[PDB]
Amino acid sequence: NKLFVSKEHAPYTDELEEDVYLDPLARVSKDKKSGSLTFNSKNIQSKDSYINA
Amino acid sequence: AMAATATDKIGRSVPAPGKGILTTAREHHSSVKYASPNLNMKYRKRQLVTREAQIKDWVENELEALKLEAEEIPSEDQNEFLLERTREIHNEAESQLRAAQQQWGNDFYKRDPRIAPLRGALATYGLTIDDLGVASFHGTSTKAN
Amino acid sequence: VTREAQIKDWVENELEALKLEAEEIPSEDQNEFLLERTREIHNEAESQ
Amino acid sequence: ITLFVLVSVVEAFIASGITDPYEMYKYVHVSEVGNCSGSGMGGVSALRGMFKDRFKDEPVQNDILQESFINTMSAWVNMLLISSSGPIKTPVGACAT
Amino acid sequence: ASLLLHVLVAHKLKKSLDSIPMSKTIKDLVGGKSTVQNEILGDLGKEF
Repeated sequence: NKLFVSKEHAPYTDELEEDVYLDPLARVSKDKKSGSLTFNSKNIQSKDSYINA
Repeated sequence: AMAATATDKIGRSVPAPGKGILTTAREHHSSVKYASPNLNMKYRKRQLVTREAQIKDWVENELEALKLEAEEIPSEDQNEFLLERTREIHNEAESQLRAAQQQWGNDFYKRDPRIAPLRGALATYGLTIDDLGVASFHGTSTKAN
Repeated sequence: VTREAQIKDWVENELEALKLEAEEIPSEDQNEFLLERTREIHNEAESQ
Repeated sequence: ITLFVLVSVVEAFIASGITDPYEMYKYVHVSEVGNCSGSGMGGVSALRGMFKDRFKDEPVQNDILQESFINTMSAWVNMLLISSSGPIKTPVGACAT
Repeated sequence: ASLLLHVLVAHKLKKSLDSIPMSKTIKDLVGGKSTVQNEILGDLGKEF
């Protein structure tokens, strides 16, 4: 009975929410600790995501 | 010149206001040393004008091939073979032109991550961010909002 | 396919004019003037 | 009705092999995942609690108004599952929404 | 004051007073629904 599993957090921390909404190239990566999909400080507004796009 | 809808984030309070709509200002600043020719109308206009000419002799070139088709296979009931066809050529011509107008005038910033929707919305008319003079707030008179 | 070719030498033609801009006015910090610009050319190319 | 919707949004992502909605955000920006699901009336049950169960002074929630709205189904979907800042256009098409 | 504050907060949440530890806080007992935080808050005003 695990089909629906309510998300108890957004992919962004509250203190990162705005930064994400504003970088069009911001994308999620697997976290190390949690293993779940989050936005990293290092991928929001990066040179590497400009090149890589 | 722009209209957008945006949801917020994961939550549990339905009546709550959020910052989903902030995404209409999203642009990428990871590289902003030198001016983007794309923002420059003088630039775009030249690019269009080239396409305009490019289309011109496409229509000439197409109209030429039509003469060669009529001069060899159609009878003296040629008036409607010529009507239906040249008509269709001029459609396609205008369509191409309209698309070029589109590419360089209307939607030049669509596929650009350095130009935010709000930016370009104003930019198509030669307007800068500073030109947005008035903000009509929802301003519900609630503390939250 | 005609437009495809037509676009092809547009990008060639644009990339040519970029060499002439860098060969005369930008310094040896030319890597990002070249990055930002060729990047933008290829966008416009794909857009067309 | 929100339960129906919730269960199918889940089952539909499964049918698409998307197991964690946030995987969309590996490929797309938060602002480019939208919800255009719609209802004819929907919330028909909360509507009653508002118009009839109140009229009887029966115990009824303080925000049944929330749940009567045609577009709060899509809202709970985004608030429980998706977390998008994409578009949110909600259709009332009656028998053809 | 324990039995009165418990019965009132367990009522606005609709779960037995065993489901509710007085150890917790009103922010945790709600989860996020701030309509129900606003209700428990204003109810205790009319009460104490």
